[PDB]
Amino acid sequence: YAWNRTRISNCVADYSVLYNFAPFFAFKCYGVSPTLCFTNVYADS
Amino acid sequence: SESGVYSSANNCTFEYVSQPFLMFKNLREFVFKNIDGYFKI
Repeated sequence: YAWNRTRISNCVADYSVLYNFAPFFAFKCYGVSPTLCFTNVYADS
Repeated sequence: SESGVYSSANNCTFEYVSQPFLMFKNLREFVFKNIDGYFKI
């Protein structure tokens, strides 16, 4: 679970930087692929 | 001259620091209210 960082804390979440981070082969969203206020992020890896 | 020791804390969800920076005597009045989840001072 690589630490389950709770990303949300409080802050502006800019998701477009993720395309700049690395080339990807998968990005499967069950919500909205072009990305809202969600209160919690609960990121893990 | 010195006091205050905290025993412990965990499961922290929020931190905010020094909104006005400031925080021959003065009366210091405060109003604390909790409306729809927002705590106002």
